[PDB]
Amino acid sequence: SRKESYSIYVYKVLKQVHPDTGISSKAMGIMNSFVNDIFERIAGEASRLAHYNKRSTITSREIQTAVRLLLPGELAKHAVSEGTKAVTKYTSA
Amino acid sequence: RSRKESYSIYVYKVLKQVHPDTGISSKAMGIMNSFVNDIFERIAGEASRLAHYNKRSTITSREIQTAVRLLLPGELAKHAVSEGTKAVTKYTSAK
Amino acid sequence: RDNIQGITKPAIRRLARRGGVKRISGLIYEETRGVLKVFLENVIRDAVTYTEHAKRKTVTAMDVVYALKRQGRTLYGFGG
Amino acid sequence: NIQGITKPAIRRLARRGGVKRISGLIYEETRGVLKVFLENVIRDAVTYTEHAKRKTVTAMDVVYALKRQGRTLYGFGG
Amino acid sequence: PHRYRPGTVALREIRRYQKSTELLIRKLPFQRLVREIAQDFKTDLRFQSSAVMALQEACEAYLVGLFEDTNLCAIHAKRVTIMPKDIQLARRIRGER
Amino acid sequence: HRYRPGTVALREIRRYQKSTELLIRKLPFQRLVREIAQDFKTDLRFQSSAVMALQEACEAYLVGLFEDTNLCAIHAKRVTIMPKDIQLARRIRGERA
Amino acid sequence: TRSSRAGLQFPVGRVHRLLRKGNYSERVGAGAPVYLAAVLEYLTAEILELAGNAARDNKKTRIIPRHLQLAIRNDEELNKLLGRVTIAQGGVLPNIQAVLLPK
Amino acid sequence: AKTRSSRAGLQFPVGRVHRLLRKGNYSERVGAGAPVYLAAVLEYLTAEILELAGNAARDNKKTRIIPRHLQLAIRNDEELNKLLGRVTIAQGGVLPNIQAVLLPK
DNA sequence: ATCAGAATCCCGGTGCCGAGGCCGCTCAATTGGTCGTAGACAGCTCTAGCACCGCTTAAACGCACGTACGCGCTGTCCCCCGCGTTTTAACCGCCAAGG
DNA sequence: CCTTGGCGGTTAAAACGCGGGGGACAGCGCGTACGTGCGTTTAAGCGGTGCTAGAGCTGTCTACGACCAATTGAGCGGCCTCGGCACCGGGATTCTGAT
Repeated sequence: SRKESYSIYVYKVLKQVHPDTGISSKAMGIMNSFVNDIFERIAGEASRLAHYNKRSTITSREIQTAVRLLLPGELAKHAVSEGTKAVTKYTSA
Repeated sequence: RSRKESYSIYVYKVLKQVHPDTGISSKAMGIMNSFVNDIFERIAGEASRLAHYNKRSTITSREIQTAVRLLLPGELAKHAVSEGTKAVTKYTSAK
Repeated sequence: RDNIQGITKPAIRRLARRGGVKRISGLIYEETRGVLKVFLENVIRDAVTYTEHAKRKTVTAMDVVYALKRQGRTLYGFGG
Repeated sequence: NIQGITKPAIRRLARRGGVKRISGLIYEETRGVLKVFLENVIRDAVTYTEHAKRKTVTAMDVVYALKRQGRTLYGFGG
Repeated sequence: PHRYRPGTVALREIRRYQKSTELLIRKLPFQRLVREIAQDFKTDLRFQSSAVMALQEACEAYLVGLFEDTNLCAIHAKRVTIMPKDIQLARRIRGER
Repeated sequence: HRYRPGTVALREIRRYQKSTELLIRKLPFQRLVREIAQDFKTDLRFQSSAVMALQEACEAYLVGLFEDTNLCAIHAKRVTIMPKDIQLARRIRGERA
Repeated sequence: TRSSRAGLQFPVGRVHRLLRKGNYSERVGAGAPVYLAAVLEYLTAEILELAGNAARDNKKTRIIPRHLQLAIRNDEELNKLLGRVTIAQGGVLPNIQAVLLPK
Repeated sequence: AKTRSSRAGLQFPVGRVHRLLRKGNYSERVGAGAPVYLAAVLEYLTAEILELAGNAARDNKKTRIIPRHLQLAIRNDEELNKLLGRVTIAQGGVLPNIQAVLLPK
């Protein structure tokens, strides 16, 4: 029925990364399940942090420290830098 | 000033029903409080993910029951389901 | 009946070769069968609980994937 | 520095687990693994402190860092 | 058409089956085992094809990881053959029963 | 007089099996934890129960790793533990990629 | 009060308030907090009774964390549950392998 | 620019993520900067996986990406293998890992 | 085996402190109502799972078959440990501070 | 009214010499277990058939949960007592090395 998916977004990301490379539907489902699992993990960790810190709202610092905690140092630093650059790009204009 | 909450009195009560002639160090009382909070939040998270996957935003007794069925081991799960069903029935029966 | 022995000895041989085993003993197969049976029991029980709470008597792919997700052996490609 | 985990300390830690004979190169591996674990746990705790905007690491932060690492500890009102 | 000492045929099969990725446990016997196990628990159970395939692939991955751990235990013990005690130690360290 | 090796360690194992007090003394582990933390921040401090929890966790993890190492050595038909045993335990645990 | 209306030491109001604050769903059923409170009460009761068993094993009336950890580790189910969870001042069971006993 | 995705300059949709968070049962209120940061993190993680997947594919000279490439890429990299050591990819297999003593002498 | 000789299992004493006794306080758990929606009940709909055989074909079967790395049995060599030993410095007391 | 350490004083702990002998360490009998094949025995699976209740969605109403404001009594804040289990020291268990 009305079952949404992220196949088109993954296709566009692949095109912007590899202009002449494809992928299989089974790999598409694998990526969808990976995204779902990581999303669930991040949502749970954000929920626990918010419940500890008594925050009624979510800001960028929460997800920043979440990235610092889950991913290792180099990957966490790169992801934090990318997200901060995106936030600055949106906010500046 | 901060009035932090504690399960001290309830844990002391429960130990007294299971053992009147048994003291409990504050360390043990804190361990019991932590265990209670951990199990409660475990079952609550299981119910939350069940509500997520089932496309239903209501946690009735069924959601907590299936959460306990998933969480606790077989014999323990059966015992907990029996006791929780009895508790739910007696709660719904009265005012 | 006898489905525990359904996984044939050469099938376990191929599984070991994928794992990286050169020399295989004869009692390895029975222990591997027991491990497989126990893990299947756990995952099947979790998926059955998932489908029972949904009030669906058919075990769906999402139910099994979520059961594997909760067990720490999350598997992909099949929804959930 | 790393000698804070002394030879008797490593001996006692090993004997707690039932080890009978310990080699002279065991100390280095033990100290390295303990350093890795301490770096990870202290990294999580310091990240918690940075998130908290506070100045001192709290017991709750250590306990929940251990829980995130999968090493939950009782006795401290977590 | 030749038979060698133990191992080169083993190396050939290892190379073939690491080059190949398709399911090693056969689908029909595995699904039969799944149905036998599920019969003891609940009646009127219908399994989706993707669900059974997920069971099969997850079990294959767990078994292959356990085999890797068993090989590590044996080789670290300066041993080539794997014994049920090797699997017992591997599962003891892994933590899943 | 001089006893034979091996029995003493069993005796202290039996005796310490009845006690639960933290093994590592306070100040050296304290300094080690704080010099490791100095790589994360300057002039940072822990809580008292935080330090004790860190000590408990470090003791538990090290004791578990030592039990894994001893099991690996014994299963390898060895009694004295070697760093390779710790490497095998870590690899089976999955931390080392 | 709703504490004793469910026949449990743990009140419904505290547990239902925790459920509401946790946002585990849009709405929480009437029996859900009672179910959770009953499960928690039974679990802590069995923990404490095995703690008393460990206490009489150690020939002490008052529960020390050593008694709690012995309670956790003797029982197969609880050791399975709280195996990854350690207890401050807890310890471990009396475990002696026969391979190392002297001849 | 009308949609917030064009303002943020990212690829993943902010709106569907916001809808999932609304139907998420984890928070009553959500900030206006968190979805963009989360989308950036998800995109970076997907790119990190896909770069090594493409590396494996170009090593094998295969255009289509099969789950074998995904599993090999996840297992080879130390960061991903440490991160995803408990994560299983369907139809993935394991790395070809031959020990020194395994080869016949 | 055999007692030695320390070393552990449980003990009377012991004194100053952890658990737990007494009584408020006090707001949040509790009250009933009145809103108000979601979901279990009722029913709906066609899809891929179902019973089943039925042939194929890569694969499973049995123990005769080599045979080599496993394990009987031991030397090897020594890496370490038992104990005393002396120096190490962490710890019992002491209250810190700062917002 | 808090947490390392400022450190005084500790008293038993860090650090290490070191022997000796049993264990680390490889070598090597040896040979029973058993790769490898490989035909025999097995029945896989790949593509089919209609069976066919039930996953899923829509209906759907209404039972049941949320919303409002009074409530009301126990929830956890303040100080004080006193014997279980830890300590000071004896005496007797329960062991085991040298014998």
